[PDB]
Amino acid sequence: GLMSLDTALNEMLSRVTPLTAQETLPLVQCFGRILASDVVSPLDVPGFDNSAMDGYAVRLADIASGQPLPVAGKSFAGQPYHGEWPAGTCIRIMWGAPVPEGCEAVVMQEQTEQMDNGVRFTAEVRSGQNIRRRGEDISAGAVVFPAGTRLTTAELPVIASLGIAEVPVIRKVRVALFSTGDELQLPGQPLGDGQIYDTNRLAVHLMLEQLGCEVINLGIIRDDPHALRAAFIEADSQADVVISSGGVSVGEADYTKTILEELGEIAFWKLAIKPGKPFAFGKLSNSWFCGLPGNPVSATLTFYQLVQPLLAKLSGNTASGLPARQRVRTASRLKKTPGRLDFQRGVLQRNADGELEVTTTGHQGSHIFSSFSLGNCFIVLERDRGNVEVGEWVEVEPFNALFGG
Amino acid sequence: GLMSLDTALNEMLSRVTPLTAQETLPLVQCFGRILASDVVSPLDVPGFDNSAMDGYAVRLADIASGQPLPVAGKSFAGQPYHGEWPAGTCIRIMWGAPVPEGCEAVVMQEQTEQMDNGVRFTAEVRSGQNIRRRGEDISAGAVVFPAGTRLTTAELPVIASLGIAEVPVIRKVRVALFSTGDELQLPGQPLGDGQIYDTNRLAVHLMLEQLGCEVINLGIIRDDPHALRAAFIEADSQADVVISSGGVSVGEADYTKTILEELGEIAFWKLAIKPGKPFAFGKLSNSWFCGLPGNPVSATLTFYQLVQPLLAKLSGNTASGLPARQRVRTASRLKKTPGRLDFQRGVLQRNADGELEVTTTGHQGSHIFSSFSLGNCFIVLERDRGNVEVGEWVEVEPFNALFGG
Repeated sequence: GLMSLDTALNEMLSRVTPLTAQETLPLVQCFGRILASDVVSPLDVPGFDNSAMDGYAVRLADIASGQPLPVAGKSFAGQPYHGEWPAGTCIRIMWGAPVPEGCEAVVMQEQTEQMDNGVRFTAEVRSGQNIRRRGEDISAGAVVFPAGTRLTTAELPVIASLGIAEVPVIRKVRVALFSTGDELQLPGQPLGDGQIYDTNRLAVHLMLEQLGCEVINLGIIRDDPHALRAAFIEADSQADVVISSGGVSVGEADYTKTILEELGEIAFWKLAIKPGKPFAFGKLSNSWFCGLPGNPVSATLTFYQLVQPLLAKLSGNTASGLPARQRVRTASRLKKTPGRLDFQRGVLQRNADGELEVTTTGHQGSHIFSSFSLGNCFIVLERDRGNVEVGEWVEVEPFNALFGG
Repeated sequence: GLMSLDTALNEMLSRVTPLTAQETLPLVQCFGRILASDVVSPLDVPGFDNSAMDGYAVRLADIASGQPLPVAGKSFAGQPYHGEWPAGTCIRIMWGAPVPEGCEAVVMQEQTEQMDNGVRFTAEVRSGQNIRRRGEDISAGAVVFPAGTRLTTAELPVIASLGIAEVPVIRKVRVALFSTGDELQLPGQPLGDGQIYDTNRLAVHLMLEQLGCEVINLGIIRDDPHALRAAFIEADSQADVVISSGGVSVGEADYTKTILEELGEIAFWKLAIKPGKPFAFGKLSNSWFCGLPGNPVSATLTFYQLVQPLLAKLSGNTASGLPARQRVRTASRLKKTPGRLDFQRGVLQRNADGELEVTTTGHQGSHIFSSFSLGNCFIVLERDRGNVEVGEWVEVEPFNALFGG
């Protein structure tokens, strides 16, 4: 290969600056969006002393007495109790309801014996027991979620529980996309003479949209220097990132390479990876450019391992955009050639002991695309490693939602 | 406890009938959609026999001699070789190029040494070797993807490569959603007297949209028998599933329960799960009803483990809608009470040996929602299990995209 994935990745990310332009949106429209500013809680949580469960609000003296305590009233979720609450009585209280003024403890239903003249308290009652104190979870003025946090079902409902109806989020990353080659036809059109249906562009479009990006699909550009320069000029003026799905040079000498070098500072890398290897990256006037190789498997893997992380950083997200890996045993013999980090496709599954093991999807050649559908993970074989025998330990990276489940 | 998750799940799914209404859409709009009919390939892929690698095309004959055969021709990517093939030579050929008529085998250029007057073929040759036959990848008339398949980046580009521009997909499942309770306020509004901000509805809405459903959010219904009946009537008439985010009875006696029993055949279950337990399920006139408990953690877990799978079946998807589990060691002591299947929240991570282990998120009480954000998985503790000590084996279910994973 030559340059390592790690090097290229580090090179790309170190040059990129996260977006800062922001917009404020209602919570229901924030899924997947990146918080632009810290969320600081405006109130204490919980908001008022409340009951840990359904039972009775009591006072230590009354319990001590020993005689049953008549119910003087109740406290429900929607309506607290503002009655009088005289000595010798207890107050019926529901889970989550505000404890009444003067409440010194709450005992659960199960520890109370119903009596003829009030309720009996069987168990011992400790001071302050089962009373959720206001502010014991989140304190006002506190930072609940930091800027750069990707909003999900885990966070948005918490933000709503604080009374906040909208939050500022980084604007979506805008990505321009196009391919080129008179050999490319649009599905639905007839294939003529060694022609093929354009597929990489569809693949990148789908992935970009699932990643939450705004996509500007310029379609298939005709094989002409002027048409190509025009696409680049418009793409660069409307997006933060411009992606060539295939057709533009990733190293080979041709008119597209000349246009590339004239329009920006682009590097033509040769990565020590498989499948794939070539990749063009650099700065255009107002955007970043990522050039993908023509082979479908190669373009997909390159986009998935290189472009995806660049997009995560640009978005303002302070976390990685790729799944974590884990050590697993292979149930398949794997053909691997030293020299390249090989992202093979595999099938992660539980064996008899509920143990996780990986199997190969089959032929790992880049002449077919079916391994992405047949598998559910990448078997990331180390650069220097050679063939792998059944039973050996191997690193596995599960496919994220782009390839579904 | 009482009824097991498995029983309830089985009960729910066995009564549900997958949707069949369909619509035809361009590929770029099909991510996450369910194929309504099998996709049958209209053409061969590859359309002809081609070379499995760079090398030479030959026939046993010329190789049986054991003499060096001189290069008569060359077959390239889209540049085949046709005409005369001297009964004593071999043809140069490139990976993916069309083998010439009467070609018996392809030989990798590495097993041949150019002998300044011909080509010597080192290792013996096994007929048919390195020849990829037409229809080998996909044969016309063959089923490429079956109905019920969830379309993803793994499938759509394959469909496009066959020249198909659009495919029929099951229509989206329509889901009606609402909550009730004069205690509920809308974030942005002031909180008055034991009132709280509605949060479950936002949670369910977010999850429904990420699951690809069409959401009809009827907001907060006023605490009135007539308003409630009106919401149900309209929800049932527009959706396939109606969900109560909180406020409608899940067992407790009240006017909402009466309206429920009058509008449909609803069962009030008590599941042996934690958090949660209550759940209302049944048939309305033209839709299915799912009633969630008021506690945020309880509603979320119940929706995630019960409603999510029901939606997957209704959608026409022939696969499960929940992630698989795996056996892992705990690095935390876990408090667990026999009697309920406990879906605790945990943090899956790699240790020193690159080994995967789980840690608790902290307090597992349902009085806080932060465990969903702090964790990345559920530690599914068996119903009969008790406390768990560090080092014990435990089942773990990674959070899907609804929560960030």
